[PDB]
Amino acid sequence: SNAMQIKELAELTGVSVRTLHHYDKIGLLVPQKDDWNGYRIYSEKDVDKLQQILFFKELDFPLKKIQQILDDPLFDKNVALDMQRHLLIEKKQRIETMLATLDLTIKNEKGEITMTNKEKFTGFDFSSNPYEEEARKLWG
Amino acid sequence: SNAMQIKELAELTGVSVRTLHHYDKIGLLVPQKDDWNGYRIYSEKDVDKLQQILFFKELDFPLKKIQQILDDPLFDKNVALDMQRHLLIEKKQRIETMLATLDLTIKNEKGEITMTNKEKFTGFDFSSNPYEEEARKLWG
Repeated sequence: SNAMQIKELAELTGVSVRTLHHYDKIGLLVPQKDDWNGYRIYSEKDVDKLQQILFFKELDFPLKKIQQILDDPLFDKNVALDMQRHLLIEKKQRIETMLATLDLTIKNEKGEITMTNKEKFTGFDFSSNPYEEEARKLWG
Repeated sequence: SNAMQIKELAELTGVSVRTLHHYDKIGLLVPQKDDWNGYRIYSEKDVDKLQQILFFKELDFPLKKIQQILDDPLFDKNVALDMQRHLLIEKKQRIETMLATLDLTIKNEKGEITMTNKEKFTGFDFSSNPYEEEARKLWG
C-alpha cells in the first residue's frame, strides 16, 4: 500500500530514521502525514524516489544537487537513470584500476617488481566528480 | 631522490597542498624539512606511505584510524595491503551488485518487469564498514 511507516522504510532500506527525518526536513523526501495518527506515511512513489536518491549518494552527489535534479521541471527519470548508470560504471572501472595498482603494489613490497611514481598513483582520481569536496574525500 | 617538494607531490598524486599540509599538521604524513630553505621534502618512503593512506581513504577509513594503523608497533605492511585488497574487492562486488539493481530499475521504469521492494534496495550497504558515519555517507 501507500502507507509505509518510517520504521519499516528504515528497515527496508538500511537508511536510518535520523536520515529520513533530515530528508523530510530539507524537502528532499516529503511523505504525506496520516490523518489518524499524524505519522509520516511513505507511498510507493516515495520509495522509488528514495532509491534514486541512494544511487546519487553512492555517486557522491551532495543533497542540494540531488534535490535540484529531482525538482527540475525538465526531470526525466529514464534519462537520469541512464546517466547515473554511466557514472556508476565509471566508478566500478576506477575501482578495477585501483585494484590492479594494489596488486602491483603487493608485488612491489615483496621486491618482485619495481614501480614508477606514476604507476603507484594510477587509478586515484580526485577531480572526476566536480561536486566532490576534497575534505569529504580525503580528510576527517 | 628523497627531496620531493610539496607542489611536485601534489601534482603527482592529485592530492591538494591543503590536504598535505593537514596530514603534516595532524602527524599522519610528516616529511623532513630542508636544511637550506626550510621546505618540506618528501622521501620515497613518504610517497609510499601516502599511497597506502590513499587506499585507506578510498575504503572510507577516518584519518584517526589510518594513523593508528600506520603508527601501530605491530604494523605489517604486507598484511595490511592484503586486508585492504580484500576490502577493495568487496567494495567492487557491492558496486557490481548495485549496477545489476540499477539495470533492473531501468527495466522496471519501462514496464518490462516489476520489482519487489527488497530487490530495489539490493546492493545498498550502510553497515558493512563500522567506522563509517551515516552523515558522511548519506547527508550534506
